[PDB]
Amino acid sequence: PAIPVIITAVYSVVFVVGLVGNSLVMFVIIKTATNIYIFNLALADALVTTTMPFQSTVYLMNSWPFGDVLCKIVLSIDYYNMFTSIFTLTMMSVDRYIAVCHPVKALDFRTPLKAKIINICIWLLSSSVGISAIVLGGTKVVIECSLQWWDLFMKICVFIFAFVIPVLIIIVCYTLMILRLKSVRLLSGSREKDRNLRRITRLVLVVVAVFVVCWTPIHIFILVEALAALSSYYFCIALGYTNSSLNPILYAFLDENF
Amino acid sequence: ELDQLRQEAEQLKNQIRDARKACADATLSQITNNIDPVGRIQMRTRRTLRGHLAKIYAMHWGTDSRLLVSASQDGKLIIWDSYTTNKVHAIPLRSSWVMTCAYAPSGNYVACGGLDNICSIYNLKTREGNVRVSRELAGHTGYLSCCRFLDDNQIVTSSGDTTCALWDIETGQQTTTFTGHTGDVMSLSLAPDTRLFVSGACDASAKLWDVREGMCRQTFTGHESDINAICFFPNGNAFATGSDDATCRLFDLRADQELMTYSHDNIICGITSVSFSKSGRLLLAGYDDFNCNVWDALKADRAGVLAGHDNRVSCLGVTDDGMAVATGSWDSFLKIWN
Amino acid sequence: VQLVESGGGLVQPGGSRKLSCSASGFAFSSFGMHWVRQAPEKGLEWVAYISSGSGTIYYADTVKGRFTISRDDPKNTLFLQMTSLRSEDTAMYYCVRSIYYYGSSPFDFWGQGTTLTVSSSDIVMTQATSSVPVTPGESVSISCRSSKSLLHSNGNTYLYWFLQRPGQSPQLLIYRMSNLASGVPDRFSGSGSGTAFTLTISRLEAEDVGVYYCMQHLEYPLTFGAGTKLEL
Amino acid sequence: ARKLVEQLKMEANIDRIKVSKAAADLMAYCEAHAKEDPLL
Amino acid sequence: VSAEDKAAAERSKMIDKNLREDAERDARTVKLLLLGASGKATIVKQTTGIIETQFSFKDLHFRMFDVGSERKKWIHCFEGVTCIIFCAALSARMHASLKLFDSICNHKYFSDTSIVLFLNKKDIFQEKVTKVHLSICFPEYTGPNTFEDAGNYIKNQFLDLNLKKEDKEIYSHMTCSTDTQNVKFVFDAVTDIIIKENLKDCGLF
Ligand SMILES: COC(=O)N1CCN(C(=O)Cc2ccc(Cl)c(Cl)c2)[C@H](CN2CCCC2)C1
Repeated sequence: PAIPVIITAVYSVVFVVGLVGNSLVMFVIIKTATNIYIFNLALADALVTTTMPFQSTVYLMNSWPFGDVLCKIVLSIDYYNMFTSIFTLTMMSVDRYIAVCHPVKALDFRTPLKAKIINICIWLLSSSVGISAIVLGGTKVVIECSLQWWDLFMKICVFIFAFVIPVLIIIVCYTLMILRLKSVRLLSGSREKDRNLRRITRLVLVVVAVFVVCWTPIHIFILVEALAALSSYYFCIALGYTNSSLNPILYAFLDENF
Repeated sequence: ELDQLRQEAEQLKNQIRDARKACADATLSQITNNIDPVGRIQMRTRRTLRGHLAKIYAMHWGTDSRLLVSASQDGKLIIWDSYTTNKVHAIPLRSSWVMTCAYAPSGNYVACGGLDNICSIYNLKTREGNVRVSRELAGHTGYLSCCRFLDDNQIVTSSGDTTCALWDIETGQQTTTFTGHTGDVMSLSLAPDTRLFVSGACDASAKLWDVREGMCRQTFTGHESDINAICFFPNGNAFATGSDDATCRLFDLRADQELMTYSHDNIICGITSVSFSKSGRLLLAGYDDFNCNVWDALKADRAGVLAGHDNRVSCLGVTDDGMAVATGSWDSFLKIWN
Repeated sequence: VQLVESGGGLVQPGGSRKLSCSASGFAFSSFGMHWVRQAPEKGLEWVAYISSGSGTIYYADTVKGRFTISRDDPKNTLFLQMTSLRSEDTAMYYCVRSIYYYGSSPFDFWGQGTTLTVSSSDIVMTQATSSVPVTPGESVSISCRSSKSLLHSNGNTYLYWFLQRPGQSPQLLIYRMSNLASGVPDRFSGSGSGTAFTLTISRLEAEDVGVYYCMQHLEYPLTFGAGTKLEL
Repeated sequence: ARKLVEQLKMEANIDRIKVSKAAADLMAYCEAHAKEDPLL
Repeated sequence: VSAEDKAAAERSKMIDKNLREDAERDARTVKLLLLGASGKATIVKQTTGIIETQFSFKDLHFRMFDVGSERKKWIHCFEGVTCIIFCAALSARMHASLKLFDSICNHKYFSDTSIVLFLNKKDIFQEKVTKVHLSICFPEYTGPNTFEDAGNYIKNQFLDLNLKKEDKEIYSHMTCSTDTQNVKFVFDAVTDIIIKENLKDCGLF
């Protein structure tokens, strides 16, 4: 009843927006830790958003009209880049918390070499999930491309190390950063300074709110499918794509150093 | 008879002005409107030098026109190979507020100085493989603003105590003190025969001095602000001044008055460094507007603009052979232009 | 400046030994350090080189796989560990300092050397003349030949001249041609191009008798030449 | 003020050539070495 | 490339490493500039030129520089310092201090440079306030002879003298005698500037 038209037009719009944003970002980068994290988030968002056809065609024709090399490589890329983007957001939050609440030692900790080391470690901890995906990648018999209590344990593990710990770190680091910037001088008892503090608070609450409302329903749907049809699942996947589409805007266009 | 002395000084100044006006019979623009313009000379950054981590305040070229010495605010004096970008030496300074640096013509010594009121002479050629402090010349009262070598044993310095000084390096003693300025002396330049030298001060004046006599021959007053830079013409019978009033001025020593002014309405910024080219046709002036300008000395038309520095250009120098112009700014970067 | 070498002695074939050299009087950490060798009745031969900070290590072909070169900068010491010695290693070992930049003076100081006795491609530097007579107050010209042109594209010509006096460590006279080393009287001059090279002594004295050695520094393994001996 | 008036008297009694002669000297020096200037 | 040129490049890389490690060691230092008319010697640890006072507090190294007209000639050297500690005597002279603060707090290079202002000689001002009224130099007070009120009034025409009070901040502190109080105040100030610099570097601010 006209569901499948709009719900793939939104996928086309999301793919176009994500490609345009990821092409616009990193162009001026081609020296700071924030720039390295922004570039890594851009790469993760690009390789997430590039996975439109392998699910749009699946929802179009209920089969897997691609080879079994795809049903391994695409899933490995999906898991790898999802974990990479999530952990890069987490490390950006921790970097901001160190820069504000621990100012004397943020001079030494927030070295670009240290940021590169942390990014490489994030790459390795996502490559572990990529290897776990590439090992178990196998089709079944319509043609359903998936992985063959191990499924329940895998879903519990990805929920634990992909949603709750990053969102808890986001919440804690940003609330301590805001509570410190409220008591700091140069932002107390004025108009423009209070405007800048309110702008910081608005941007922080925007990024946390978009993360929770735009990464939560997909995780909830996967965990309830584990221990009018499938439209909600495909919409949850749509929001999962919109998160990777929207993160480069919120971390590049709203940053004054870009 | 203080009023009588003041009247006598006023009469002497009026006589000097009358003689200077009587010497003027044809402006240099009238005799220079016939020559062809130099065009639109564009220089590119052939080299860049990285390694300084603070604001660069001084540089000096060598006689070989390949070795360079640069002084920065991190207490660092770096000797560079201009051709290969290699750093020959990284001398750590006792005081980090260095405002001037010089390179000996023989190439064995480098001088530095600044807010410590001491001219430090460093020996580069040692039996040990290190650069050692050879001398610490002291006796100036204010900050050391410019130092220039005459030989391996003599050096002339300028300071903020309104005096210039001549030092015998071996004895380390005040050979001659040059007196007569009112404001802070900001820069020095030495004649090619190393017998006369000119100093520009903050009293909107420049003075010519004999090295071997310790007396001021001529005083030139055309500007209206603090003169920050000074340089002889390659002839040695003229010099150029730059000041905070966004105006350069070329004086001639025998005519004893100003010959040309270089200014533009669009240029409203101070001048930090002025030097000439090998033939004297081309004048190069660094400004506070984050880039350098290139004037024609015989006709005050802005021939070129050297741009690419992200901060104020603090120093600039021209090689002896004239094949490179090196600029140092506050962005901790040096650039060689050709 | 002192480079005092210790070690050496009589070692049976197949044995091992460690040569040390103590540096006293200069910034040891900023000098690249070379081990050079002389057979008892023959010329000079390069053995090994260690860079400043031990970044670059180079060996000769003969000592490769048997010899180890190292340095202790806080201890101001240089080390050569020798394993599996043959009877062709019976020689005197000198330790040389060399600082490297355009206008510097590499190979400008040499050590005394230690004697090792054992019981039981490459640029060839040729000095055809040997054992030429001299008369005090005269002018002596010493020739030197190569196999590859030593003039680089940067204008630098890498020929080094050394003087081994009787019973004394080699000195340095000219490091690049027409560049005269410190402490050398202004009667030594050097001139040449490509393959051909000449050293000129305008008015020799009694302190200028010895053997004159060539060296190329264009590329490793830094081959010397069989010297010319001056005889009164 | 004695030093000031002495310096002014020494500066006044100075041989000053015509300005056109100085300008012509500058043109002569510039034109005599223009071929040896590698910046223009 | 020649062997000598390769070794020269290696030497240049070693100089690069030493420069980098020196920068890493010196990055934990705070640039403080001490100015005043009048108790400059009462704040140091509570023709020569500069005087460098180095002191450490809570893992920060601080370097105060004493430079004690035409002060604009050398003022470009301190165009990137962290803070300016200004000294002023309540029991001072006052016109000269106001003129110096005019020249300093509205300077071109110090539009975004924070000022820590000390009002020293508090006991002397307490003794002097009851004796001499405020009309000796500022005949507009018309207020009580209380020491606290007099100090609060003299704090104005110093703190209210600045312009563009949205970018930089001026901190006020009567000079105490409890040893580790003024250094802790300067520590808190430079912590505020360091937090602002970290916010700007991270780019969210
Ligand atoms: C708890 O969340 C999980 O465990 N997730 C694991 C990855 N996800 C997949 O849907 C993988 C996938 C399955 C089947 C196929 Cl055919 C393909 Cl191409 C991919 C979930 C959602 N994506 C959407 C894009 C990024 C996240 C989340």
